[PDB]
Amino acid sequence: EYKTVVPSPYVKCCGASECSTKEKPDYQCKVYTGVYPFMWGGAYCFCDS
Amino acid sequence: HFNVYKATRPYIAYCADCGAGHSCHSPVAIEAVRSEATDGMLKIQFSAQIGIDKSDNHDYTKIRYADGHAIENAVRSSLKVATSGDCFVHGTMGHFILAKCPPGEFLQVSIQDTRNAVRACRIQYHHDPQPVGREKFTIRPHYGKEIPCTTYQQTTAKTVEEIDMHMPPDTPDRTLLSQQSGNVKITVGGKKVKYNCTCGTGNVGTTNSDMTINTCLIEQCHVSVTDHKKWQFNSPFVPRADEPARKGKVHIPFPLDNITCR
Amino acid sequence: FLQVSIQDTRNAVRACRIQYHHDPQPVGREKFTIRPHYGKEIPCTTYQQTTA
Amino acid sequence: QPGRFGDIQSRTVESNDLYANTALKLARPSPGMVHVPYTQTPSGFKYWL
Amino acid sequence: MCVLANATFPCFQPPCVPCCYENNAEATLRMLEDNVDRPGYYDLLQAALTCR
Ligand SMILES: *[C@@H]1O[C@H](CO)[C@@H](O[C@@H]2O[C@H](CO)[C@@H](O[C@@H]3O[C@H](CO)[C@@H](O)[C@H](O)[C@@H]3O)[C@H](O)[C@H]2NC(C)=O)[C@H](O)[C@H]1NC(C)=O
Ligand SMILES: *[C@@H]1O[C@H](CO)[C@@H](O[C@@H]2O[C@H](CO)[C@@H](O[C@@H]3O[C@H](CO)[C@@H](O)[C@H](O)[C@@H]3O)[C@H](O)[C@H]2NC(C)=O)[C@H](O)[C@H]1NC(C)=O
Repeated sequence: EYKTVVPSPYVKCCGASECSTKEKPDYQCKVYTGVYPFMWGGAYCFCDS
Repeated sequence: HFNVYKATRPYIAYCADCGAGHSCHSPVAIEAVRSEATDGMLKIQFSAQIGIDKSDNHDYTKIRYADGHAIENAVRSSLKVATSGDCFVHGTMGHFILAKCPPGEFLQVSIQDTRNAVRACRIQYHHDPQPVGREKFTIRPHYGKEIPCTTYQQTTAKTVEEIDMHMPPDTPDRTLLSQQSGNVKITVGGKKVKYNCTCGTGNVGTTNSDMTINTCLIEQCHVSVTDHKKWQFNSPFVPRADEPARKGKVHIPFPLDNITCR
Repeated sequence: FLQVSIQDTRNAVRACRIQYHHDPQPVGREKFTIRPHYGKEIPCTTYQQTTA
Repeated sequence: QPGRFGDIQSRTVESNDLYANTALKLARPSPGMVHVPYTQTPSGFKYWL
Repeated sequence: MCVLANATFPCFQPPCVPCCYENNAEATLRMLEDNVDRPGYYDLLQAALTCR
């Protein structure tokens, strides 16, 4: 049986990040745009979009 | 002794439904559940480590649970794990639990808050254990064979297992902004906060004392507690701080080992 | 079935039990049990707490 | 093939190389959330069992 | 066989003995995070958080 590993997301505030390829079995990586995350105390990443 | 749990803290994650069908961030969020034991014993994983009191000392009564970038403790009693029926807790250490549950289609874990308020979190899980052998018996008899199986053990010695820990991110909080009259106050108490207020010239950086910007309202100022003195966990529900990750290790208790059934 | 009960003044249980075949099925095309953390938003109906 | 016996294969128990084909696919996170959604075809070994 | 910037000391005897965590928690954590790939990481962990 396999076991999927999901590292914690890296939310970048007021900027952008690029995908990096790696030699891992069935590796997958993508970068999304326009996220405005929320946490219990509030919403960080001051930039709205 | 060794006491690895003095560099580790409980964290607040997101729970799909908190026992009432509504969603909110609870300190008892359930991570992955492991059930690779033949006899049918689960290994749930909290987000609030249990068995160690607030002062990092071992204790069979207190459990550590995070509460708004501040750790409290709760009595080990009232820790109830359940499914369609009601489970029996076998072991306990750190984040992990051992249990034996009747068949059901979900499970929740819950324990009282400081104010005797239940904090719960239920995850969808299809549980249907089957005993080793060629008969689907329910409970062991007083006369039978001895068939080998596997189960989780209570020992917490060297196990050769991994959990990744990473430095907690800056937690945003808006309860520290106090707008009095054309000025703001930033609360203290041991939390070195970060701020970024785009009101005039540069007003960014960290601090350990009360400040006033005296220029604008709170609609631009922000606070982010930068607690950087202890590993927390590498969970998908909590963001990351550095682009190449930092990572760490800590063993898990309750390794798998061979026993025999009847 | 279902039953409702609550303690009396003398701390005695007072219950009434009625036969009722309960079997809910969630709105949509899947017979799930607990809402997930990733999904769609299908309209439904429910009772609200207001007393207006 | 994903979902059937042999979705992931290893030349030996201790061998470092691994071949994995389980149709892992990432999705866009919901607005105002931090969860890293993903989908994946179930294990082929647990099905073969 | 652990390394600290330009130290290259054996992991069984870290230079922060004793009470590496109590003297500096952040420094201990960042030292540990730099030796995750080393085979001798666990000896360093055993030595860093052990003091009476
Ligand atoms: C504090 O918060 C302010 C809020 O605005 C942050 O300012 C923002 O900084 C980013 C990065 O420099 C700016 O993005 C830039 O946008 C221009 C287009 O105008 C683009 O050409 C650049 O390549 C870059 O992407 C962003 O525009 C700017 N905000 C505004 C309203 O202009 C500031 O970075 C924050 N500082 C810290 C330390 O968090
Ligand atoms: C329950 O008991 C069974 C049988 O004793 C365990 O399976 C056996 O586990 C041992 C682990 O030392 C295996 O030995 C290995 O053999 C290879 C052969 O080259 C060697 O290179 C390794 O260094 C290691 O010594 C053994 O193959 C394996 N199977 C048998 C004996 O048929 C099983 O692990 C036990 N369950 C546990 C510990 O959870």
